[PDB]
Order: sequence, then C-alpha cells, then structure tokens
Amino acid sequence: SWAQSRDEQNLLQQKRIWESPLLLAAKDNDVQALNKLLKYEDCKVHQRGAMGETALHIAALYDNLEAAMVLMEAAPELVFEPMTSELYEGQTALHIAVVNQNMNLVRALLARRASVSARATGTAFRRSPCNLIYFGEHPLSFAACVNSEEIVRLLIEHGADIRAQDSLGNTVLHILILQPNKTFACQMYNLLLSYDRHGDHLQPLDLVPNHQGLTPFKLAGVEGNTVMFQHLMQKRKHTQWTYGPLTSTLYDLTEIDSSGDEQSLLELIITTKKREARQILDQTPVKELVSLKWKRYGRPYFCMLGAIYLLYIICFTMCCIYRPLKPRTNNRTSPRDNTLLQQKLLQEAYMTPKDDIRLVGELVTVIGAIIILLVEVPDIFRMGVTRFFGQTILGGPFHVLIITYAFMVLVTMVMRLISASGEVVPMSFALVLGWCNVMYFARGFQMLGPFTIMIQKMIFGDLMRFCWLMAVVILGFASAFYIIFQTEDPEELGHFYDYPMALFSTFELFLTIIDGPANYNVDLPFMYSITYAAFAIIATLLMLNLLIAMMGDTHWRVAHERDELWRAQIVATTVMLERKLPRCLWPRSGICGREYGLGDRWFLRVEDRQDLNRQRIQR
Amino acid sequence: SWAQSRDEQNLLQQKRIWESPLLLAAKDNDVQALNKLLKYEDCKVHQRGAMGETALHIAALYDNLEAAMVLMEAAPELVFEPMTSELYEGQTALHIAVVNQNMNLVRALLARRASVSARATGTAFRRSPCNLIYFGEHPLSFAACVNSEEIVRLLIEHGADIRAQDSLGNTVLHILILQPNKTFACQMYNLLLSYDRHGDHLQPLDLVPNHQGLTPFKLAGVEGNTVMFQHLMQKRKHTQWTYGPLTSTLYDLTEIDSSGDEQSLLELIITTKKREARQILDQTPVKELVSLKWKRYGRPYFCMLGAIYLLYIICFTMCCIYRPLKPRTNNRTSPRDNTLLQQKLLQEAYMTPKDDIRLVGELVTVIGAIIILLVEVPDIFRMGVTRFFGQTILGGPFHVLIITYAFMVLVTMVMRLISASGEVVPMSFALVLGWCNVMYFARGFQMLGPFTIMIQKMIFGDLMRFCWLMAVVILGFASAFYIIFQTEDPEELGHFYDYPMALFSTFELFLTIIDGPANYNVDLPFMYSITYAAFAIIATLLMLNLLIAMMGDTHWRVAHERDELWRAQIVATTVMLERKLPRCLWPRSGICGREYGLGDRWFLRVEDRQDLNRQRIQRYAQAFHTRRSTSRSSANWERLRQGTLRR
Amino acid sequence: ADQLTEEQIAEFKEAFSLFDKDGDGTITTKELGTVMRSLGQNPTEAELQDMINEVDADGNGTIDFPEFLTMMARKMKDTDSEEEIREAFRVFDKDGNGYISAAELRHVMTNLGEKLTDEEVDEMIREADIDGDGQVNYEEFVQMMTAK
Ligand SMILES: [Ca+2]
Ligand SMILES: [Ca+2]
Ligand SMILES: [Ca+2]
Ligand SMILES: [Ca+2]
Ligand SMILES: [Ca+2]
Repeated sequence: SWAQSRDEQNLLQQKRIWESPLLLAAKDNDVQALNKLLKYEDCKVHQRGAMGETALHIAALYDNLEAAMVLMEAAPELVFEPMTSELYEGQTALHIAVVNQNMNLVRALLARRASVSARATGTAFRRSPCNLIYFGEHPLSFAACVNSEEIVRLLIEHGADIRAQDSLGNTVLHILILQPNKTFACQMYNLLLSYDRHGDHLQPLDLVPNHQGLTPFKLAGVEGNTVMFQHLMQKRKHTQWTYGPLTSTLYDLTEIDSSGDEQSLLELIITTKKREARQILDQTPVKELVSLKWKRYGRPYFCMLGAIYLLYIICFTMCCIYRPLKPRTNNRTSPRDNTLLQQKLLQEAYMTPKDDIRLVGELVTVIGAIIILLVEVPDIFRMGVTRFFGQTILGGPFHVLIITYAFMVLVTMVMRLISASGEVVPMSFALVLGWCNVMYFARGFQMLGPFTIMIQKMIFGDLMRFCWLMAVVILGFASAFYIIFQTEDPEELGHFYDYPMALFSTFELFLTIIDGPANYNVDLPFMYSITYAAFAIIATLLMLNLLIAMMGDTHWRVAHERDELWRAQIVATTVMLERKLPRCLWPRSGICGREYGLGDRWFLRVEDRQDLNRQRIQR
Repeated sequence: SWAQSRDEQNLLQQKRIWESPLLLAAKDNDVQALNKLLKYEDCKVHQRGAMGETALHIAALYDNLEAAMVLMEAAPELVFEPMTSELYEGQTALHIAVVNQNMNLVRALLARRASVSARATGTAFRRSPCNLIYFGEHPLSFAACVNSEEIVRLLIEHGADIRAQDSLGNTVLHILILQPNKTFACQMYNLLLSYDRHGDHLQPLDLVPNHQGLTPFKLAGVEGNTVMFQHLMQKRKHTQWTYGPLTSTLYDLTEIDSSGDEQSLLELIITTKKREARQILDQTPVKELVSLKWKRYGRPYFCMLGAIYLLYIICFTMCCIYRPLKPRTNNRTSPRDNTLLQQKLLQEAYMTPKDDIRLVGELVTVIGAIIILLVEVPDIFRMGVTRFFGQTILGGPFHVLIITYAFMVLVTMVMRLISASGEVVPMSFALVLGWCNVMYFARGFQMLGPFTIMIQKMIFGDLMRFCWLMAVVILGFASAFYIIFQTEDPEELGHFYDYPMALFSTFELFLTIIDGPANYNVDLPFMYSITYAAFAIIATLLMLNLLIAMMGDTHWRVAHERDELWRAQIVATTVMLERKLPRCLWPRSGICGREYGLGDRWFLRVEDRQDLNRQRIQRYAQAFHTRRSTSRSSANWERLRQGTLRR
Repeated sequence: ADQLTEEQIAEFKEAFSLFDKDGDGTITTKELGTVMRSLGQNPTEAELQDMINEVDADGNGTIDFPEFLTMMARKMKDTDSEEEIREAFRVFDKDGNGYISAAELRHVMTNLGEKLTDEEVDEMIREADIDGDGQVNYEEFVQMMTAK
C-alpha cells in the first residue's frame, strides 16, 4: 500500500479548504471576502494546509491573479515561504506560477524580491515511473519544459544561472532530452546556449557530466531521442567543399569511438534496455563507422577465430569415441535378460602406442577448458549476476553454455582420476553443448544466419508457453493409459509395463514418432479404443497443428524487427572483440589528425548526391 | 586499403590552403588582400595544390566570382592550364564553372579564348561503382547532365562539336541514358538532335556505336531506362489512318529482331544481370511480338521436341532394367551372413536372340549422348566459365545436368567394355538425372509449370541456409548416441553398432521417417530417455516446423516476381530455339517490306482501342480556351498515411 | 516554364501525346480542330488559327512541345507546393515514370506487409484516380494525403 497514501493525503487537502474561511475565499476570487476578512480581524494568516499550503499558493494554483495582489499587502514575507513536507518540499509560490505558463505574477513576485534558487526537493519531482512528469529542481527548469520563451528570457535577466544541477547532477540541458514532446523542445536548446556568454575555463556547458558521467550528447544517444541526436550532430560535422551535386562532409569522430575508457557511445547503446535506442544505428555518421569496422578488420579475425573452435570440437570427439573399454567382467547377466550391457570401462590401462596419441588430444581439451574459465572470471566478478542477464538477452545469450561446457570437461577430468563408475553422463552434456555452441558463429559467414536470432526468439516465448499445455494433456492421458493396461500381460504391448516409462512412452505418441500400439492377435481392452481415439484427435490434429499456425502468424510480425537485430548484433560482436584484443593490429579507425594541424581528434569523410530536384524546388 | 589513400590525399589538400597566403586569400573573396599580394611582390601564381591545383581553379571550386576576375588580369594563361595528376587530369576551370550550373564566368572564360576541347581523363571521372557520378569527358557533356539549357546553347556557338567520344566510345547521347534523373533528362535528348543540322553522310548521330558496338537505342534496353526507351520508340512508329476510337499504327521492327548478327535486342536483354532490365518486355512493340513468335511457330515445335526426349528416356530404362545377370559365382557367403548378395553380373554373355534387341536400344542411348555433347562443344569453348554462370541462373539453370548425363552414359559404355565390377554406380546417376532433366519442359505445355522457377528459387537460399543448422545439431546428437550405445549389444537396437551408419541412422529420426528406437523387452540405459526427448523437442517440434513457416512467408514476397520470370523464360527459350534451327521453316517474323514500296525494313501492325476520358480533356481544352470496401480501402490510405507521415 | 517539377513535365507530356493525334510532334489546325469539336462544341475553323497564332512563338504554323509547355506555364498549376509528398513519391515510384502504378503500390505495401488482396488494391486506385486511367497523378496523390 504505497500509492494509496498519496491519494489518501490528497483528498485531505481539499477538506481544509472546505473548512477554512480564508482558504475557500482564497480558492475563489472573493475579493470583498478577502477585503473584509484580512484587514478587520486579528487572525494569523500562516495557516498551513494538509500538505503544507499557504494562502498565496492556492491563489497561484487556482490561477487567481487579483486575489494574490491583495495578498501582497498583508503578506510581506509569504513570498519567501516554501511548502512544507514529503511530497512538495520547498516548492515556493514562484514555481507554481511558472507551471501555469504565465500569470504576470512573476512580474509581481520579482517585484517582491523573490529568490530564484529555491530547490524543489520533494518526492513527486524525482525521475520515476510513479510520477507522470519530470521537471528538474530549479524554477528555471520549470519554464524550460513548457516551452515558454519570454519567461525564460525574464529569468536570466534577474540573476538565475544556467549551470545548476539536481540530485542526479543533471543540467538544464539534460532535462530537455527527457521530455516526451520532441520537436517543440528542440528550439529551447539553441536558445539557452546563446546565454552562455562567459567563456568558462572549466567547460563550455556542453561537456558537463552527471553523477553517472554523461554529456548531453551521450544521454540523447541513450534515450534514443533521434531528432535531438540529429540536431546536436550538426555542430560537430564540418563541411568541406561542394561540387555541383556532390558534397564532401567530414564528421567529427570524438565521443563515438571506443578510444577512451569512458567507452562513450557504443557499449552504452548495446547495453541499453529500451527498445528505441537501437534506431540510432541507422543515422549517417554511425552506420558508416561500423560498416568499415566490419567489412575491413572485423570479418577475417572473426572467421579465423571461429575456425579455431571448429578444430577444437573435432579434437574433442576423437578423444571421445575412443574410450578405454574391456569386455564385461565376472558379473554375468543376473536379472533375467532385462540387463543387456557388456563392456564396463577399463580401470588403469594405458600401455599402447595408440593410447599415447589419445593422451595427447585429451590434454588438448583440458588445457582449452581452463582458458575458457579464466576469460570469464573478471566478467562476473564485476557485472553483477542479474546485471549479466541484462547483458545476456540481446545478442550474446549463449555465454553460460560455454561456461557449462567447461564444467562438464572438468568433471570428466576429475572422473578418470578418481576412476569412478558413471563417466558416460558428463560426456553426454559435454558433447551436445559443444556442437550446439558453434551456432554462435551464425552471425558470420554472410547474412545467411539470422535464424539464431529467430530461433532464440521462438524457443523462448512461443514454444515455452506452449509447453505447459502440452505438459498437462499428456499428464492425464498417460496416467489414463497406465490404468487401462494394468490388467494386461506386458509381453504383448510393452509400451505400458510401468508408470514411469508410460509417460515417456506417451510422449513419443504426442509428437508422432513411435508407431502407435496395436497387436491384432490379442484382443486389447474395450476402453482403450475409445480413449486412444480421443487422444489422437486432440494431440496430432488439434493440438500440434495449432502450433504450426501459431508459429505461422508470428513469423511475419517480426519481419522488420529481425533484420535490424542482425546488424545490431554485429556491433555487439565488434566491440567485444575490440575490447579483449590488444593493438599493433587493426588500429583506431578513421583518419588521424594533428599532422594536418587540425587537432588531436581523428576524422572520417563521406560523399553523396543531393538529388538536385530538392535544390530545384528550393525557390 | 585503396579508399584511404584517396581520402588521405583529400585532407592533404586543405593543409596547402591553410598554409598559403595566396590560396587562402583565394578561397575567400578577400579582394583587399588579393590586390596587394599580387601586384606588389615578385611571386609566381603557379603554386600547385596538393592534388595539383592552380589558384584559378580554387575560385571556381569554391564558386567565387569576383576573385577570379581579378586573376584574369594577372594570369592570362592559367585558363589554359589543366590540373595535374591521377585523379583530375586535364580538368580545366571551364569544366568546374559548368558543374556549378552557372557562374556567368563562362562569359569571361570564353572571352579569354578558352578551349572547349579539353578532356578530363582522370581517375574519378571514369564509370565505376567507386565513383558516384559519370559525366563523361568533354565540357559539352558536363553541361548535359546538370540540365542547364542556355549553358548548353552558349557552347554550340563557340565551335563545340557534338560527336566527341570517351574511352568507351560513348557519344554525348549515351551519357544521357545513364543519368539517373530520367524524365528531367528526357528533354535534353530532343534539344541536342536539333543541332544535327548538317546531316553527315556517315550516319545522323543516332546510329553511332560505342567500343562494344551499341546504339543509343539499344543502350536504354540494357539499362532499363524505360521512359527514355518509350521516347526513342516514338521516332520509329509510323501511324496509318484513324477511325473514331480506333487507331492502326505500324511499328518499325528493325533493330528488335534476331535477323542480323548484332542479335539486336533480345539476346542482349536476357544476357544481362540487372533485374530492372527485364521490364522492357511489358512495353508495347515487344510484348506483342514474342506472343506471335510463341503461339504461332514457338509452342508446337517446342512440345513436339520434348516428346522425342520422352521416348529417349523410356528407351533408356528398358535397356536399364534388363542387364546380363548370372547367379552368384562359386564364392559362398564367407562373412557370417552379413554379406547377402546373389548375382554378380554376367561377363561376356550375349549369345541370345533376345539380347540383340537390348543391343539395339543400348546403342541408341549412346548415339544420342554424343549429339548432346556436340551441341555443347562451342558453348564451353567460348562463353568462359563464370560467363557461363551468367547464362545459367536466369533461364537455363539445368545445362550441366544434361552435361553430366552425357558423362555417365559414356562411363557405362566404357565400363562394360573393360567389364569391371562397379557398373551400378554410373547407372544410378545416369537414371535419376535423366528423369529429372525432363522438368526442363515445365515451362511449356501450359502455364502450369512456373513451379520449376520457384523450386529453383527456393532450393537455393532457403533450403541451402537451412542445411547447415541441420548439419551441426545432427552432428552432435549422432555423436551423442554412439557414446551411450557403445556399451550395448547391438543384437537389440541395431541402429548404432558403428559410427558412420549412426549418422545415417540419426538422419532418419530428424525427418520423422524411421520408427524411433525402442525395444520394450530389454532395458536400455538411463541416459537415452533424457537425450532422446531433448532431441525430439528440437528436431521434429522446433526446428522442422520452423522450416514450414520460414517457407510460408517467403511464398508471397515473391508472388508477383515469379509470374514475370515465367514470361521472361519463354522469350529466352524462343531465341535459343531460333538460333540453333535453320530456316526454310517458320519464316523471319513480321511482314516483309519493299513489295509495298516501303523498303527492306520489315513491319507489323497493331490495332488498339483508346478511350475518351471526357473529364480530363475538358480542362486541357479550357486551358486552350480564350477570354464496396471504401472505408476499408481508405483506412489503408490512412495506414499508408500514418506509417509514412513523420514518425 | 522557368522552374517545374518532373511530374509536371511527365503529366503534360502525356497530355501533349494524347492531344497530338498523329504523333508528328507538332500541332496543326486539323489536329486541334477535331478533338475540340469531339468535345460537344464546334469552333468555326477560324478560332483554330486564332488558337495557334495566339501561342505559336515562331509562327511556323505548328505547336511543338516546348511551345506547348510554356503555354501550360501560363495556364500554370495551382499553389500546391510541398516537400514530403515530393519525397514520398520518389520512394514509391521505382522507374520514376511519374505515374505510380498498380503493381508498384502493391510492391511497396508488400514490403510494409498487411497482405492486400488484388481486389483491395483496385479499390484503392479507382477511388483515388480522379480522371480514370487507373494510375495516380502527383496531383491526385496529394488529395488523398491531405484530407478526405
Ligand atoms: Ca511409422
Ligand atoms: Ca498535335
Ligand atoms: Ca512552333
Ligand atoms: Ca511507375
Ligand atoms: Ca489519373
């Protein structure tokens, strides 16, 4: 019961207005009530509301100009008074007039020496999905979000700075990105920079980080505000000559590479959770960058790397299919021929030249198993645990399979030193998950592998919520069959000789694999025939064929949102490969600078065609 | 690596501007600076740029009029100076002012007797996918593409001929077809032909080939500039009488037939790689033509051809199922009953009257197989190897099957003369590929075979990319089963007694074919049930049904671009049938001329019915005139609106 | 015809082609005469030269397409000047003929999806087409864009 108390308090605000004679006269513009009640009687006008009101706030809140002017005389000091506590802390009456976008009360309040640095630190202003808005803390920031120019111009001209910060360290620039109205707030961003008159030694207001260290450029990259990203790009590109329909631009390439430790754009984009931020990669100075980092310098190191893992798994299976085996030892088949097995796993036999070769490749797998683990030690000692799941889902959700591959290789190394019995079960998981993990490289070789996105997209979700409705209809019917052949001799119809196999036996019928039980020579009981017919027309005609059409629908609701995933995942393949690989190979891309006397920043260039009918309509 | 060295030279330019006092004063119109720096000191203005500029070039390139006018007084000769090396060779400043669509400096430059005959032989001017433009060479050609009429007109009045050619041999006309803005360049093509006032006795400019021998008429057909192709068709049609709403014109039909050696349109249409070039077959003198070539004289020779192929294969199978067989010779089944086979193939037994009949038909298949190779001797010896693949994919992608059919028939003709043992292994490939090769005739016999295009279209691509993700999941799990039934006695569950069959065994479980291994009488190990259900849930519940839906969506993205492939493939079938077939049957198409007093050109007439369109012709006449599922459909327009609007 | 747009050339070229009955590239008195009196009325064969010599810039007795185009420049299209419908038509029109067709509008909607039926596309074009050729002008397309 957290949000209920907010509503509980909010009705309690009204009742105080309903019972105080001043405040209800403050809610309306009952001038002669306020004429008579104020000057005559001897009452204290410092009556706080339910959430800490004054009389001047209510007149401000219910847009009541002329009542506030009469309040100016009797209240020389209520201008300086803030609101009291726990939701609206410090919200003075200067703020509330700004939210109603004008009253010319700012005229009155700044005539009444109102402070412009009182900070609204209340609960209902912090950035949260509980509140429906976010307006910062300072009264300048209130005027900025409602897009009201002449109030903003007024506030600079009375001594308001433009460099205040919130609890999160956000400037007034950062607030404009988080507004939901995009194009109607882009104009404000140019206006406030015009009042950056003082050339400061520290930074020129555009490089100010927050408490998690973000320039307003990068924060717009995080939130996917494309139109704002497009407009701030304009001040960093630098145009060279133009030649008819050609144009030679020169993008800046400073805060968008992985040069610094800040990582500054691209690790910030792929580690988002929001969907819309992946749209940024289609913009012009970025899409050109990663296409150069992949067509050159990314693809051959990747495919040469994926060839190495392919030679690893082959070396594993060769030292898998040759195992030290012997014939069965002295224990003959003691159950009555329900016990057929014949080999049992040699103890300490190595004395062949053949086993020397097998010893070599077996050590190759073990040394490789250690290498996988030591890479992943600094990974999950820093990036939490569920924080790693936030890294996981997008483009690298295998990343534990290669971990659980390594545990199974270690256990079978531990197993043969102990020389214990059940050594076939760790070899099993270490063999499927080995070959399944090469599907990680389906991003490569061409765009002939985005299946590994879609098969991921469908093994979760679509199969998974279909699996339970399998798992109950099988659970009755299999249990129904174990009763119905309880009487019978299992020498015929060995499908159902006991309950635990009868589930798995029924499971083969649900997917149309086993042939379906029949004997034709012994009359099987008369309740089977009705029941098993009822099984088929649910399972292999209604239930399964539902899954194809349900699969058939979901294939083309993700037509568009499949292809951009693939080009997103290459970026995730790129930067991870850049981060773990040292230099003196595939250098920091783009053209180096300051040899041309241009700056320490590095650059790259793009040509294009204007399609000059746009020039020709430009009348 | 090559693109950076182009780019690095470009940044290398700007440093030369930022260090020179002259050219930086030439980038801006700093006339106060430009006046004092030139006339006072003793410094030459021959300061070459990094890509070999002159100072006169820069004012044009940064479009600065009033600076270069001052430069004319100091520099009488630098108009004649070209640019230096390896990207912009011979580019004079007359080019650059033209590309800026005016400067009224062409006034001043031609006042300084500037040559109009300079050639820009540089690197970045050649036609290439590296460059983004193609303006040709000559300054007349540069004015052609930016579509500036008076700039063109001014150049004819200074002795600029229109018959310049590039290294490709293209005229100025051929440049205009390759320009991407199509109808806005259609107007220039009429303007330049008006300046062919001197009818030269060679050809009147509309017939000049390039170095690969192409008219400007044919060139639009290669590149699919249909609107330009529509316009050049207009000068060839020759209309007769009109009758109310009827009209009977008479199309030209000269450069679109397979009469000459030039091959003239149709082979050049089908041999391209471009997809949009196939569109020309919808246009009016062509679509009408090949229907007449097909319904008359095209279909009935084609169907009568294929039936001879049908009696060929039938004659092969009869001499396939009858082979000389003996019972098994003296060697008994020496492995312990794991070696059941019983005949081993008679050695030199023909001495029967029955097998002489078999001797007849077995020769005929050999005789026909030689003929197949005799058709395909010149084809491989001329049309490259990759060049043959360009022929392959569009309309003839079988064409090696019929080659390999000719191999295996000649193998089994060799194989019985030496009379070695392994004679069945060519006889398999020489049989299935034979019956599959009759599917070549699915184009004909009606439009009830465009499948053979889609089954081509889908066996590559879709099934091809699906085969790998089979081939690894099966490769682990088959290797998984061999480990767990390694311990077992294969007298029960004889699926997995050895490794190479276990892959083949697993392959049948993946496609829901074999029964699924179970015994119910002997207990199988406890790792089987965990592995197998995990195999079943991927292979025949997740992976395979994913194929159908992935096959589902790709059926109707290509519903429209399938049917025109069929109608394209008839035309490609038609011409190949014409080329390798002599005349004195199915005569040269259309109606012959010059008996009617017209000329050696041959023609066909087309009747058509127009419409009136009364509501549109009122507003043009008044321009002369002096002093349901509607809400369903409009919601789609709203869906067209909301998806496009800004978002 | 100081400045025009591609569509304005292309549609007027279709007008000039429809108006030129014999396809000689010129317009004579006989040609303009019949099609004008096809439409109900009849000018008395003196207005016809008074139609041509009003507009014939060189007095050659013929109206070539440039003279036809600059006449329509004086009978100029209205003030429907935009920028996005201009861009929207370029993405739709593949070959750039100036007339978005049936199969083209099927093609662009297919890449967006929604599975339009063949009859449903014909319901779109026939209502949007003002004059009735089964093809949408640039002028016809903006009237579906702005309001209904
Ligand atoms: Ca079966
Ligand atoms: Ca005419
Ligand atoms: Ca004229
Ligand atoms: Ca079109
Ligand atoms: Ca129309």
